[PDB]
Amino acid sequence: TKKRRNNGRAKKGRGHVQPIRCTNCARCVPKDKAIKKFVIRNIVEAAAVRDISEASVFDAYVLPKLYVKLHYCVSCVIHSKVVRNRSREARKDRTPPPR
Amino acid sequence: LGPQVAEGENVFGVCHIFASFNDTFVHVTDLSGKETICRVTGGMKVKADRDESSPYAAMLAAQDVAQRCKELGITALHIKLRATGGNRTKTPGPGAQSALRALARSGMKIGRIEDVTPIPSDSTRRKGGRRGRRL
Amino acid sequence: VVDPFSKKDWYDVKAPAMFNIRNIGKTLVTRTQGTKIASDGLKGRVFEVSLADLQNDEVAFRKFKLITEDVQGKNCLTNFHGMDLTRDKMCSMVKKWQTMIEAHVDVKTTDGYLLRLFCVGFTKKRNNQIRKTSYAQHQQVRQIRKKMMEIMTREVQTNDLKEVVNKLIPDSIGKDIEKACQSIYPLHDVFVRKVKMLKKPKFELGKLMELHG
Amino acid sequence: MRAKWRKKRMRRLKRKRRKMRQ
Amino acid sequence: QPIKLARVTKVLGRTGSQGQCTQVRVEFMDDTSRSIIRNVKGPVREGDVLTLLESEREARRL
Amino acid sequence: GRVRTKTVKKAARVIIEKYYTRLGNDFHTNKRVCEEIAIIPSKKLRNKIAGYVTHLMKRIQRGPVRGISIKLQEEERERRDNYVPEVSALDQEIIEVDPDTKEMLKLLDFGSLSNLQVTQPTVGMNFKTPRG
RNA sequence: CCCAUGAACGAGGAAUUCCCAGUAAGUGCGGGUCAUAAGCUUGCGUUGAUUAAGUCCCUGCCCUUUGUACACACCGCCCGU
RNA sequence: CGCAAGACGGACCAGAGCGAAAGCAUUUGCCAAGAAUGUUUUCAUUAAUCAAGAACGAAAGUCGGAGGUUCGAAGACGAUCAGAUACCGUCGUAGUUCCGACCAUAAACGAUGCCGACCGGCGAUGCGGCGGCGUUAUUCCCAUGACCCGCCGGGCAGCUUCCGGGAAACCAAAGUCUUUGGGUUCCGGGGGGAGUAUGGUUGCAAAGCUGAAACUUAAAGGAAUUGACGGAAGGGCACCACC
Ligand SMILES: [Mg+2]
Ligand SMILES: [Mg+2]
Ligand SMILES: [Mg+2]
Ligand SMILES: [Mg+2]
Ligand SMILES: [Mg+2]
Ligand SMILES: [Mg+2]
Ligand SMILES: [Mg+2]
Ligand SMILES: [Mg+2]
Ligand SMILES: [Mg+2]
Ligand SMILES: [Mg+2]
Ligand SMILES: [Mg+2]
Ligand SMILES: [Mg+2]
Ligand SMILES: [Mg+2]
Ligand SMILES: [Mg+2]
Ligand SMILES: [Mg+2]
Ligand SMILES: [Mg+2]
Ligand SMILES: [Mg+2]
Ligand SMILES: [Mg+2]
Ligand SMILES: [Mg+2]
Ligand SMILES: [Mg+2]
Ligand SMILES: [Mg+2]
Ligand SMILES: [Mg+2]
Ligand SMILES: [Mg+2]
Ligand SMILES: [Mg+2]
Ligand SMILES: [Mg+2]
Ligand SMILES: [Zn+2]
Repeated sequence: TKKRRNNGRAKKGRGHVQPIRCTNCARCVPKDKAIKKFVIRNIVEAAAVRDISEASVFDAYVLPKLYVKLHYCVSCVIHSKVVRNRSREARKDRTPPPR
Repeated sequence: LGPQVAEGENVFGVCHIFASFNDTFVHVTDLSGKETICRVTGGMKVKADRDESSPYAAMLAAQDVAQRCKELGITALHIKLRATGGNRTKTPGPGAQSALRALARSGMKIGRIEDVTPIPSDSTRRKGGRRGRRL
Repeated sequence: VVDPFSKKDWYDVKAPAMFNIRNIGKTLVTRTQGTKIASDGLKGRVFEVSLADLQNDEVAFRKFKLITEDVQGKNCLTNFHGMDLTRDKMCSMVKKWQTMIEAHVDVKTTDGYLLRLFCVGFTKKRNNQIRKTSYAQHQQVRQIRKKMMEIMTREVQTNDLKEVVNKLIPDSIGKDIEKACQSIYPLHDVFVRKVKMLKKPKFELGKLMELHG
Repeated sequence: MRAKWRKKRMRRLKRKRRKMRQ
Repeated sequence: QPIKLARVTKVLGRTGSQGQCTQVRVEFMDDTSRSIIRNVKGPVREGDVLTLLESEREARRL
Repeated sequence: GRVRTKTVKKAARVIIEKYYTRLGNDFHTNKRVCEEIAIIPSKKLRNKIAGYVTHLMKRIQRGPVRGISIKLQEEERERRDNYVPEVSALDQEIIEVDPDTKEMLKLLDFGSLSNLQVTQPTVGMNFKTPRG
């Protein structure tokens, strides 16, 4: 029995999609199938923000950000709880989680 | 023991923080980056490969580096942070933040932070196989 | 055995005259024992200085590579070696629902300096745009790329290094490109991403001084 | 037995048979 | 750093592996305008005073 | 836990709907009323029912309750609902009307209306939420 | 019952039990068993606290979604030499 | 700070585009192609599907050259384990790269032949054309670009629906089927033996295509429902849990 109408990927209208590598386990996964997450995070965490700002030499320096695109293979996404399993009806919802 | 600089002015050096998942490098060198002043690693502080990349070893290394640099007359530091890069991970290891905070609390003045990790345009083949690492 | 920092002498690094702030920092090097010369090891060095430090109230996401060419009396005489954009700013503009246009030119200045200039622009979204994406067609992309290439060529090849850096400090080339390509497709974040030095003439003192105030 | 490995074993047997009736 | 007091203004919740810490909001007795979140270990109620030896960390929200 | 069971709640609801006139805000009169009009074989159950009846009397005092339905109370409720303003809100000296509905009214043969004031139409055709 | 004799034991390793108020724990007393008999058990008073007003971290146990080739139901089913 | 050698074209990159399918992503130039749209051009049935026969055809593999960065079957070790000829780690051959000849196989998948007609809605999206206030490049001129509101046509799709089907999952085709006939190609007939033996044919080889029988067996199998279980994810509870 078919589980998903899109077969768990986003390949429509084309034959082949370039392989990419899982950032965790280094697995060859098609780019459309892979689970991608864009992380924008402060280089200095909120715990050390006060210490960094106090020890700075400039005024209103604004700490830099870090931009990383993580690509995960389905197994790693499930194991790392990035994505979860849902009910047969909840699977159809494509709306991103509120967060 | 160093440059003759007035009290209000601060001497500047750059610090390379290589935060891998095996250990952490704290490497202070000149603004040009050619002459080094202090380079001590997490492995030089903890005698256990487990803790080589721990925040504790990074904290100790940062404190040692900051003390030596203060003894050498540099009061302000330029921070550039690096991960393994290449085809491997791009997120810095756990020691980066601990080292940064440790050298902040050590009286060092902080310049401008930058993220310099090797970002390939399109690299070679990653080490893991087609099925990847299975542990 | 003996600490090598006792045998190392300090030196001061000076920025060229195009920048308001001349003193940029200090540099240590070993003394002159025989064949080894302090000046020789103090020459081929590059300094990565943010524009906020070189200028007074300029944007901080631009960095300049300054290379030293001569040393006289505890002073390092540096000249322009290149220009880059900071990693955070470069990563902050590449968004997922717009087209990114890039170009590069190997154009040489009047004073014999062969450069390579990289330019990046991004398609803008109209204030009343309802469509999520703002993509430019391939012909529009090629037109924008040609305009960028010709603008950089015109701006560089008719001037010398000093005037090129003077125009690069406030990014006049990017504003010119945004003005030019507005008819083809509106551009949003137009910048001269990277400038690298491909070739230089023979070292000549008189021009150096000139440059170095 | 997996079908792929069953086919592999059958191919090994065929190779032995072909080499034997040279 | 000196030792300074802070009055509890509202009990935020329970945190810890076994729910042993009360995460709380405290406003400083002298400044009276700056407030932070800290975890306090023991039975806490409205209006009691916690002496902070360190006084600039913030407990993680939730 | 002081959560009442369905026995208490249904008994109280029926008692209130049947004998609303005799009840009030007093627990000690309500419990006597309950023990007079009902057959509750336990004193504790009687007290629980009377307490919930008192709570519900207070609740109906400031409005309606989804469980109760008192026949006499509905008449007064619709009497309150019979509010009528002095001037109808639909009686307006001038009502604004778009050119399109003005044309529609003209096609209706009602183009001679005087109260209509033809307001200017919108300029920008931006009535859709951006997608993304 | 008496008189003698006078051992280990100086607070107990890994590991574990039971407990939220007249409670734990000290302390006796009754009932049963009982010709003779309580270091047991079942009840009773008497003296009377520390700490907590929380959480799923450990241990279970419930759900809910999900997978199954199980349905004697994972102590299942099942593959090859 | 430089030099070199090979590989690869990140982010932009989408349920977006192109190609008959495998497949296709740095700039620029050249070369020949191509669908759709536009059309009061032209021919005038020239068409649809296809035994035979042809072109192309992932990866791996085979002969020659060139090159060999990274990765890496085999192999040599180090760990883990009761054992590990594995999972993890170190090195590392063939290969991975280019050119020229073979190979013609994939879960080569939409597990859904191609052509044509009819049968519900809705919002988007890519290309082309047709309209329309009003904003932007501009500062003034028509432009033509970027938006905005519609329409038409061909596409990749999506949501919805008591169209109707179906064992059902589901499908706007998998509908217009006992109210059974639009045209046409391939192909299946309980499960094994078996895609095996044999013969033929292609190939340097590995192998490809065609392809049985004896014998054995009452089931094998598909969807869906309840339980039970899980080394899956979430909650909740208890001093025979914890704090
Ligand atoms: Mg197509
Ligand atoms: Mg394919
Ligand atoms: Mg638990
Ligand atoms: Mg399944
Ligand atoms: Mg069965
Ligand atoms: Mg690229
Ligand atoms: Mg044929
Ligand atoms: Mg061929
Ligand atoms: Mg091939
Ligand atoms: Mg090959
Ligand atoms: Mg070869
Ligand atoms: Mg290797
Ligand atoms: Mg072995
Ligand atoms: Mg290996
Ligand atoms: Mg086949
Ligand atoms: Mg098939
Ligand atoms: Mg269009
Ligand atoms: Mg138009
Ligand atoms: Mg369309
Ligand atoms: Mg039929
Ligand atoms: Mg066919
Ligand atoms: Mg059969
Ligand atoms: Mg044969
Ligand atoms: Mg055949
Ligand atoms: Mg099934
Ligand atoms: Zn993975």
